[PDB]
Amino acid sequence: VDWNMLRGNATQAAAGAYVPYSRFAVGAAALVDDGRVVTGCNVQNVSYGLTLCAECAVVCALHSTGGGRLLALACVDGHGSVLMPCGRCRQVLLEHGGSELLIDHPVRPRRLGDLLPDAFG
Amino acid sequence: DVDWNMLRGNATQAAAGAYVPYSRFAVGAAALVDDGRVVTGCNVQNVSYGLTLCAECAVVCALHSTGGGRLLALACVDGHGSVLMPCGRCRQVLLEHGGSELLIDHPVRPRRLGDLLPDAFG
Amino acid sequence: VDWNMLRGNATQAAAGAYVPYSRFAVGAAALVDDGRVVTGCNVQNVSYGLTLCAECAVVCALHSTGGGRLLALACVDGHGSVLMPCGRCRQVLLEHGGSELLIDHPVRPRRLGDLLPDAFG
Amino acid sequence: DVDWNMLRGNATQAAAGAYVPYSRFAVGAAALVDDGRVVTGCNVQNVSYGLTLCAECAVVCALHSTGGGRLLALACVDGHGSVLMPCGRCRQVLLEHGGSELLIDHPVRPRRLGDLLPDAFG
Ligand SMILES: [Zn+2]
Ligand SMILES: [Zn+2]
Ligand SMILES: [Zn+2]
Ligand SMILES: [Zn+2]
Repeated sequence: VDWNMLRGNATQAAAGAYVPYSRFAVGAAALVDDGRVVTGCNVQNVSYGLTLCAECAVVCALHSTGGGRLLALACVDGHGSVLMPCGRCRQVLLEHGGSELLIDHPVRPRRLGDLLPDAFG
Repeated sequence: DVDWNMLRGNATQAAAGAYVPYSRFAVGAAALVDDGRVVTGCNVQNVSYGLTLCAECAVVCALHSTGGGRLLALACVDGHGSVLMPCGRCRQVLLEHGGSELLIDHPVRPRRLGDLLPDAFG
Repeated sequence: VDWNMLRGNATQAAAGAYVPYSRFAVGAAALVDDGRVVTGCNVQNVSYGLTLCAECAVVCALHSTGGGRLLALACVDGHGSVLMPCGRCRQVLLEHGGSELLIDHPVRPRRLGDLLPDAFG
Repeated sequence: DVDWNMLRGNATQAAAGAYVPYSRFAVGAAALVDDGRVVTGCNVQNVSYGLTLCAECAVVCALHSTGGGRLLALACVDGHGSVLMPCGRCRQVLLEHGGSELLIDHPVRPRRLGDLLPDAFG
């Protein structure tokens, strides 16, 4: 896994964030099991509860570009700092990457199964 | 100015991407953005049903991943290519990115989002 | 429908709002078909997309206190001003009140079916 | 200090309220708040699956409708009374109102929410 590449593509993805309500831009990038890279950014709504996370955008991209399984994902804020997915996104990503999906972390990337142990499903 | 045949067809193709193991109700959507490009989405269900993403939500994500802009028209269809009206959540999400004048495909005549979501919270 | 009563109970409900991220408190109150009144307030989350609307809280209350159908609902901000439900909530409320559910409005209360015409379902 | 028998039973009773016509998978939840009261919730599905509310979300709504406070312990169960682990969304929602030390019922030994959602976004 070229983490520098994934981090770069997530950082570039953060540029597209629609965040007029908090200004907290988030980008995400994932390697798919066919080698391709899909990306996404967050999209807020005036009704905060309808906001879509970057990682949710990544999973939409995954299925809109031929499906498959996610192998690795990096999520960053608009400054390029690595972020941990919210719990909603951990559940969403599990559906498409499983417990062995790697998630970027500033120290060492972690298995999703360790970030969401004994997951509902 | 909108090629609805093109949009409805693209939405129809988009629906084959749907991840819908729980209901098997595929949905695809396609929209024309104000620079002339078309973006598509399909729905993506989750084992926790409440984390399911609509096709129209996927469209809005694709919008912002591909340069942003404003939506001018959108078509939403099921797996059989039958035109669908967006759910209330998608009406509100779409209003954020195309406003009241966003046109929504409809079997008889496209409708303004403003008429599908009047007196919108904002 | 005693709208003054429903507006009062919604206003009182707004006091419980958990809104550290925008400070926009919302309360809601509904008359159920057995005569009882259920209430709710909004609950934000650090991940904005996990925020729960007041009207969502009302529907949870409905089912946690014996189920039934909603006949009328009033939604107000923390100042007691009537608010129109977001689209997500219109879809949610439709499930439990139908097209004929009345929703408070400053001029005249409206049928939900008019606020969400040709609804998905 | 937590009566888990009481919590699990209350969650079990709460699950009979569930609105679940699409999956028929009822869920009930009950939690002890820091003033000693117990709040309950059940899941509520929607025809647009993504608008489904979890029982744990219902609990957090009930928390704030009944005076607010902090959650100390929560039990979540299905319609048969079998203990369930919350979904990722509910883990994040619960973290907001009980923090890492919130205890989650489990068939062998209650777990800290911090262990079910480590390195949480915040
Ligand atoms: Zn997230
Ligand atoms: Zn929708
Ligand atoms: Zn709402
Ligand atoms: Zn849940």
